[PDB]
Amino acid sequence: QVQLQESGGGLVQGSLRVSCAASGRTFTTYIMAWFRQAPGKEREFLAAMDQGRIQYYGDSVRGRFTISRDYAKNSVDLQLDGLRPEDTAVYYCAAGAGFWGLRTASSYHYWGQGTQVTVSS
Amino acid sequence: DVTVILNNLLEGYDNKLRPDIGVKPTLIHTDMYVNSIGPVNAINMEYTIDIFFAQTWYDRRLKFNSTIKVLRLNSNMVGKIWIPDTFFRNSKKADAHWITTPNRMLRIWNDGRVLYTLRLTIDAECQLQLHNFPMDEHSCPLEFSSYGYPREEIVYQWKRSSVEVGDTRSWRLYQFSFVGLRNTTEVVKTTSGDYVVMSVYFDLSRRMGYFTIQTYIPCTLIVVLSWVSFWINKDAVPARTSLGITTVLTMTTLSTIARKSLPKVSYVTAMDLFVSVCFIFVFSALVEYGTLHYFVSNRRIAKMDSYARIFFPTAFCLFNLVYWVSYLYL
Amino acid sequence: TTVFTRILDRLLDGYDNRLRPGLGERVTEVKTDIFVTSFGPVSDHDMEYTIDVFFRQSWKDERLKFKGPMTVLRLNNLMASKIWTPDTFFHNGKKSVAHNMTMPNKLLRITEDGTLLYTMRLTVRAECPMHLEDFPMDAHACPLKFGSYAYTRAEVVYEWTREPARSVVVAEDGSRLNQYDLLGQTVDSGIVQSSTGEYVVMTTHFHLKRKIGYFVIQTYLPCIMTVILSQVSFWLNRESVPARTVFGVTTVLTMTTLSISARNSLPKVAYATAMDWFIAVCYAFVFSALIEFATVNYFTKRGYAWDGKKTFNSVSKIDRLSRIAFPLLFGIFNLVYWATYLNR
Amino acid sequence: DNTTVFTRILDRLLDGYDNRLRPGLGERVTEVKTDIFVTSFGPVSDHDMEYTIDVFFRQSWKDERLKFKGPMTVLRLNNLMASKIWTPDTFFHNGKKSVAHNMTMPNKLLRITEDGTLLYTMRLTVRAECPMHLEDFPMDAHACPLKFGSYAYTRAEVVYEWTREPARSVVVAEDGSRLNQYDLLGQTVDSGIVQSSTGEYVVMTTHFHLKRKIGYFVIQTYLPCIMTVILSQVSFWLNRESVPARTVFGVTTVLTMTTLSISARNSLPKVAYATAMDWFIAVCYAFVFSALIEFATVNYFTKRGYAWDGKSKTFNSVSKIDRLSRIAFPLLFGIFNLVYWATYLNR
Amino acid sequence: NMSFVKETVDKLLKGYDIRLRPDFGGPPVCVGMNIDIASIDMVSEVNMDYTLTMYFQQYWRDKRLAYSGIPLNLTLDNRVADQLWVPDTYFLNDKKSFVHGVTVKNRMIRLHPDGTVLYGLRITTTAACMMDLRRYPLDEQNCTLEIESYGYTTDDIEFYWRGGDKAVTGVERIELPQFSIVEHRLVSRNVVFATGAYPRLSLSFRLKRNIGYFILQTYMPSILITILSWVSFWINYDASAARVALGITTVLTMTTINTHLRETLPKIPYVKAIDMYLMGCFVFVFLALLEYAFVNYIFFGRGPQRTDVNAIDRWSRIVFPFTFSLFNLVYWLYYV
Amino acid sequence: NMSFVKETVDKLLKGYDIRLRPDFGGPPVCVGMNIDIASIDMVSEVNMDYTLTMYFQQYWRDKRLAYSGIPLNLTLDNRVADQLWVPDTYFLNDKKSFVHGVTVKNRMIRLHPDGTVLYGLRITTTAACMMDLRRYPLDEQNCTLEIESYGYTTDDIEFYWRGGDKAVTGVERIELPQFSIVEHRLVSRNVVFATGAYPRLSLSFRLKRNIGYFILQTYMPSILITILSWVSFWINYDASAARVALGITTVLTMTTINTHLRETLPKIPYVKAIDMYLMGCFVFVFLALLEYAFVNYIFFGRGPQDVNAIDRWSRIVFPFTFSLFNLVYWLYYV
Ligand SMILES: *[C@@H]1O[C@H](CO)[C@@H](O[C@@H]2O[C@H](CO)[C@@H](O[C@@H]3O[C@H](CO[C@H]4O[C@H](CO)[C@@H](O)[C@H](O[C@H]5O[C@H](CO)[C@@H](O)[C@H](O)[C@@H]5O)[C@@H]4O)[C@@H](O)[C@H](O[C@H]4O[C@H](CO)[C@@H](O)[C@H](O)[C@@H]4O)[C@@H]3O)[C@H](O)[C@H]2NC(C)=O)[C@H](O)[C@H]1NC(C)=O
Ligand SMILES: CCCCCCCC(=O)OC[C@H](COP(=O)(O)O[C@@H]1[C@H](O)[C@H](O)[C@@H](OP(=O)(O)O)[C@H](OP(=O)(O)O)[C@H]1O)OC(=O)CCCCCCC
Ligand SMILES: *[C@@H]1O[C@H](CO)[C@@H](O[C@@H]2O[C@H](CO)[C@@H](O)[C@H](O)[C@H]2NC(C)=O)[C@H](O)[C@H]1NC(C)=O
Ligand SMILES: C=C(C)[C@@H]1[C@H]2OC(=O)[C@@H]1[C@]1(O)C[C@H]3O[C@]34C(=O)O[C@H]2[C@]14C
Repeated sequence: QVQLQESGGGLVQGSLRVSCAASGRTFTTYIMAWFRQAPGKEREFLAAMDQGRIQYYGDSVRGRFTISRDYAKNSVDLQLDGLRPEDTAVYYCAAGAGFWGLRTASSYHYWGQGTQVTVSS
Repeated sequence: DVTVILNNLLEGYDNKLRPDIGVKPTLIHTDMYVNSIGPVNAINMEYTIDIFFAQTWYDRRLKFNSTIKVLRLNSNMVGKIWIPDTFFRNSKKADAHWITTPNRMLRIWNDGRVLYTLRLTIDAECQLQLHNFPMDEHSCPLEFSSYGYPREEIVYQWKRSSVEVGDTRSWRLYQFSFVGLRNTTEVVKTTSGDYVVMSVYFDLSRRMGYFTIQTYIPCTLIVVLSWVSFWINKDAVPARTSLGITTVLTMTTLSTIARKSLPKVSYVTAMDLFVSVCFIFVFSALVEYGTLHYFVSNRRIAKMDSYARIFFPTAFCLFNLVYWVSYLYL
Repeated sequence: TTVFTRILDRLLDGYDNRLRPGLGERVTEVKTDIFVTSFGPVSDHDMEYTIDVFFRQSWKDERLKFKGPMTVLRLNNLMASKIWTPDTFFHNGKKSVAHNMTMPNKLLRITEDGTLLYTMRLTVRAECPMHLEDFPMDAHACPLKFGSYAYTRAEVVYEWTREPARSVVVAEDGSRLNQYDLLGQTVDSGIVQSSTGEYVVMTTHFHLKRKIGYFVIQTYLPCIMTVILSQVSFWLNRESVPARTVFGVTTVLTMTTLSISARNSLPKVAYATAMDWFIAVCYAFVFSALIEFATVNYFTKRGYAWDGKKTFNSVSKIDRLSRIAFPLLFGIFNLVYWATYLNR
Repeated sequence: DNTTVFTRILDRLLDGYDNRLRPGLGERVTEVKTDIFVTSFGPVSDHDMEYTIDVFFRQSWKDERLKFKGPMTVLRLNNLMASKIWTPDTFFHNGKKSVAHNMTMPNKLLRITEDGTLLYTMRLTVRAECPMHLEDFPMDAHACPLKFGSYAYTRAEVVYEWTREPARSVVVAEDGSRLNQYDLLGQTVDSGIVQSSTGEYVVMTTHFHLKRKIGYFVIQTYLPCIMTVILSQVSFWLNRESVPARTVFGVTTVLTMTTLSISARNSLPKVAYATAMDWFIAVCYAFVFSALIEFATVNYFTKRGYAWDGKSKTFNSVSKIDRLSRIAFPLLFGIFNLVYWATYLNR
Repeated sequence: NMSFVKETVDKLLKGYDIRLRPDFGGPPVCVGMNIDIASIDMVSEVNMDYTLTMYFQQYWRDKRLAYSGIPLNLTLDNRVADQLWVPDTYFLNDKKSFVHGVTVKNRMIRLHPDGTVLYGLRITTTAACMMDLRRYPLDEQNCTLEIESYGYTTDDIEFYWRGGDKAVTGVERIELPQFSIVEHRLVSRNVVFATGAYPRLSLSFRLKRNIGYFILQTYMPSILITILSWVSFWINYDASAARVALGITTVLTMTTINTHLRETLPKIPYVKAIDMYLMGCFVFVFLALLEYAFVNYIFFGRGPQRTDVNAIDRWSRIVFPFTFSLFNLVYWLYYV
Repeated sequence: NMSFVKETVDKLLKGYDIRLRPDFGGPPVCVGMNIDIASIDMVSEVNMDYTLTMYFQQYWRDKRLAYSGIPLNLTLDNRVADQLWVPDTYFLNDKKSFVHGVTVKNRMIRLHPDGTVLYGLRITTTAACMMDLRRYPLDEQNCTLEIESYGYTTDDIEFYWRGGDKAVTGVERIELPQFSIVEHRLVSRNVVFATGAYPRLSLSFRLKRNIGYFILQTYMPSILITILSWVSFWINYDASAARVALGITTVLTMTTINTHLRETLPKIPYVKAIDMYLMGCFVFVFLALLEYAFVNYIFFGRGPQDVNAIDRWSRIVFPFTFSLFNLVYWLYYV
């Protein structure tokens, strides 16, 4: 059974580092992404790193978040920096080959659980 | 001394201009030493050849008055002297050799005669007419002429020993045997002009030890193996049928080799005619028992086992009488 | 450094790379040396072999003398292409490669007396004339033949450097042979009298012998166990007419499958190899086992076998003698085969 | 007069021009706007995990040193001067062996406008590296990337863009499909950043979305393997006293599945796992294997040798292990086709 | 003689600029193409291309390269083409092409005294052509060769077939072992790209695939194997070890044909017309073996329970030749 | 400035001799290397080689290229590498290689103000490694990449891996189709040839072959064909047409497995671990048909002068011996 167990923090004023340790399948070939869902049911693309270490970013979080996969440990990270209360949402760790993908949730067939990042100014 | 000679020849020399450009055609005496004829490809209809290709022509701009009498040089002088644009007319992948140096040579005598020899591998083209396979002869050509200079400007001519052949048994001729050699001189007419075209023909017969024991000897023994059922009892139906349909399955298996080293030609070769008729005699042996089982048991004809013991070995030996005479002695 | 630049710039003054050293003086002596790093794969389908060498060659050039604080100066690319190098080519080479990664893999070292040292890393795809009549119990002598192209015996003369046998040396891990065994090399000097002059030729014969153990378990042992299995049907009762036919036709079909797969893993030579004389005779002992049954079935006279306790059949004396003669004449044939072709 | 002015403009552009250094080497970044016209999305090699693409690869950037004033507003250049003008070092991050065509002349054009804007196009054949996940073979779909960027110039030196909206930039020709195994469903254009050991580079990215057509594998692999399993179940309706016949019928269906397992195996690169066609062949090889073990159980409980003559001593009966296997084995193969063709036509 | 030719050729190259077209300020130069085809080498259905070796000639007039006093056509060495203006023509279908280089690079420059210039090239090109192989092996294919100028638009350069009926020669002498060239056409038109318009010429063949290979290797064995599966209807129904063994070997012989033709024929992974015939003949063999199990189940299975064994075999002697005859009737008229 | 940068670079290459090593009479130059592997493309057992695409990078200090005033690292064009001294490093394993030349030749020169120079190359090499395929397909493979200076000895040039063990990157991103990289290692040593003593760097992998491909194709049907040869033990001895047609078609199916795997597996002509299993399974298929003719000769040939006992004996021994043969096989090669 494939487990995308997420970790990291859950409350900050400040930087944060949300991680995602995978299990059951080597995802080196696959694209390991990060999404965002506020209350309102909108899966928003944040970051995705390909197998050739290519960092894609959504234009709302470009220059702020830093994705960094570790291929020996089969994990994807996300260095949250310059956080605002608009970034208070559930961060999903996705993994899968992007068919009609890299910006679309229907291309990611493996999913994380969820990590409530709460920012209160 | 020779530096003084070589720099006096190249001073004022124009390599763009043919020697005697407005006077007379430049006569070139070609020569060829065939190292090896490589594998004659039948699917691509190619053959590989490796030659030392020599050329002599008079260039009166390269006369020198000295006591050296010959200037034996490297390939460093080839790019400065006028060199004829001899191309091979039916080549597909022709290459010169470049290890360890450019393998060329250039000798200039004091009368203005220039020897130019270079080593070449030519992947030439010959349309193999694969009728009578594998009992056919071929004469694959190797044509060459100048590319831009017409008959009025460059004329080619063979020497005394025109095409010279080496040891003839270190060659890469798998399925062929070198049986002859022939040269000719012709003039083709293309759009740009008339060109003097040299041509060398290599006569190639077939060695036949492969196709006899892989196809011919197995396919004869299986038609004989289908005749085994005629001396087996009529009322033993699983044994007659097993000699029927498994003998067919082995004929279908040996139709693989019949078009193995061949292109997809759409005529019946001599190999394809033999495998087809050996398939028909194997086909007709099971149809013989299938009609004999119905016309006797399941309801003359009842003595058709007695007739098939005579008729099928006769018709197969009369086939090999017509086959092996028409494809060897006709 | 300017003194090192001034020696290199004032060395190519009046030098002409179109002229041999000692042109009107002497015969240029070139001492060649070969270090085989790896003796690569031998292609039966192309009659060739690959070899990766450090091709060394050394000669004296009095025009390149110098005086300075050094004794040997090392030159990578540019000055080595403005100096006379011998036009050494391989007589049986087909398409060989000088390696160009990351720079051209050449070195020209000039000593202070004029003795040059010019090495290169080549991958020579030379032609080995192989006669495969004894396949696979055969040996081959694959030659390297190299000499000059333009200069005859009166102009340049090749020799080996230290010793003939000690010159061509292979590496300790440069085997790279899947199905051959390099049984030592043998060198020799020679002279080819071509139609342009007489040329000095350095020869080097690599002695190769094909491994047998692959073709035994892929071709020989399945063909022996199929000839045996067609002869296993002689110890059956004569009344099992469907059972003894299925031994007959399918071992032909098994030998047909084994005859195709044993020939396509071999270059398409048009003569009978030593494996092809084994399979075709093994195809005949299988064929003769069912021609034997056609004679047994002709003299049967009744279509019922023996009970557990009316008359019955005999043990059919043609089958009694074929139990002895066919394992003997196939056992004699393997003693003739494996003593003829394991003799050469 | 026009042949005199035009040669003197091309002489004064390269006076003081150093092509070794970037336009604005210490001043600003070089925005190189790129553009791709795909003329043939060539044949994709499954056994090499690569594909081929023919592009007209366009580039546009501003160089201040190449300003001019003359009769015409745009110049055209021979490629001897295009090799003397600075050119961005675009390479393909997944290119294997790509070809810059030069028949009959080098297929490149460089166009200078009067304000300094350069337009530089070339005709290329790019053999790129497409990673494939063949766990669902042949009912799978994968996105083949075409990723390019600068080789030596980082984000602080050369930034790539697109000449328009990114979905409108990469254009595929309408007759330029040139695929026979796959089906080009459409492209996706994006842009990314690498973190190399040397520095951070801007990477333009185009993903081509391919779905394999499975009509060839149904006729060549699936339907003969289905009909061979249907054969080995049809021997259950034969009588139990056909001891040679149901033996001959049983093993020949195994050799037929052995023949079909070989030819289906050759049309696949050697992955380290079970493809979706390999889950089908190995289960279909089990229904044929288990159909002969059924007859080995029927033959163990036959007790007679003769069968029912048509005119009628005691006889045999049609066995319970035959009447169960007439129901069980066509059902378990029919349920398996419902599970197989709904799992893999959903993914 | 020699020095008077030498001074004029040095005068034609004196002050020459290779960056200018003929009549650079005014009218477009009219480049006339002329193709002599040596051979067509390998028409590949897998890679969807063909290899074309041809003599490629271009004629245009350049007023700078005009000379007087010489009544000859100056065939210069091919190295002067690196010092002249030659057109930038490319092939759009080109996957891989090269100019031959034995014994020299096979070009020619033939200057004429009225400025006319011949520029020949001996080119082996691999040109991409899309193939529709749904009617394999009974199909026809046009494969083209798109000749186009790369940089110059139709106001700077113009292309024309020189003698537009007979501008391309050597087509009727091509011997393809697998195809048959029906006709060739010459088209002169103008295309439009994003950078600008361009002139374009196109030679276009029409290959017709010959069928004598496929009748002898694919069809006529597959017919005779299906006829052998009909032998088990004139065999008595008690012969269980004969009607089964003839039927299950015949589905194996059809299988060894299909797995062999998957190997030797080019791998074209979609549904062709030879796939609809080999799978079609596989069914008539598959149904002839289901016929005996329908006979064996009625006589023995539903026999003691007490629908005629002779009547089902007599029905399959009539229908299975006739339905297979209707199979060849629908096949050989839809695809022909 | 931009016009000042041209005057800075033009006096670096004025009087610069590319034929001379840096410190040509002094100390040896220390070249530090760095490899970023893009992909290992294919690992071929027939040709005994592997294809390697990498970003090969070298750093060395050159005093003749020290520039002052400019506070930035001069990243020049790739064509200035033809006007500098670059090392003459090569690869001994190299069968065939090329620097990528689309859209330009993929080189780089990144000068530093102290004289440090980076020279990167995107190289697709086909490095040769020999394989011990006697345990195929249950084997581990060690394939290397030897990096050596061609002309310059260890008194002229000196190599080191820049970064230590973190020099070669990108190995963890490699997902080979039928292999699995266990561990890569970095070796620095000096090698003496007939001309001199040269410095050598070695990158070397450890490939472990995945086994799931060969179980479904080669092992599992070859097992199930041997089990179908055992079906001729639970059938009566009077069934002559049945017990032969099992074992005869069973030795034909073992032939069509072995001959068609010879056309499918890579051709390496010596005895592998998969050849001894397929020849080992062919004997149990061959002996199971010898079991019937030993039964058929006793009841009918030596009959009028036990039969159920031999069929009962072979139901136990041949499943036991084949399971014993798997216990010898799957412990010796695992
Ligand atoms: C294999 O497949 C290829 C690709 O499909 C086939 O190639 C095609 O061949 C046909 C001929 O069979 C070509 O059509 C011809 O095109 C020429 C060129 O026309 C151009 O130049 C004209 C001036 O010289 C100009 O008038 C044309 O403009 C008009 O036409 C276009 C449409 O074509 C229209 O949009 C414009 O508004 C104009 O009306 C154009 O710029 C043309 O001269 C030919 O016309 C002749 O034939 C037509 C009838 O077909 C007739 O009406 C005319 O009076 C005249 O007699 C003709 O249109 C076509 O261009 C080729 N396709 C491509 C992509 O180039 C090939 O034939 C196939 N092989 C084989 C062997 O069949
Ligand atoms: C490839 C071999 C080709 C052999 C071709 C041989 C062709 C040939 O002519 O064979 C004749 C005969 C075969 O007969 P075979 O022994 O098989 O059959 C018995 C024989 O016919 C007796 O005469 C019969 O008895 P009878 O009539 O009631 O008195 C007996 O009847 P029954 O008891 O069943 O009721 C038969 O079973 O063989 C020899 O004599 C020895 C030859 C040894 C040859 C050994 C060769 C290895
Ligand atoms: C190549 O052609 C030349 C010219 O025809 C041949 O030379 C002549 O050969 C004939 C005999 O065949 C002699 O009678 C003539 O005297 C030869 N003439 C000259 C000028 O030598 C030559 O034999 C041909 N070579 C081959 C191998 O056929
Ligand atoms: C080994 C094969 C090809 C098959 C097997 O079953 C078949 O149907 C094929 C057949 O050729 C035909 C029939 O004689 C057969 C037999 O008894 O089993 C075998 C025999 C020989």
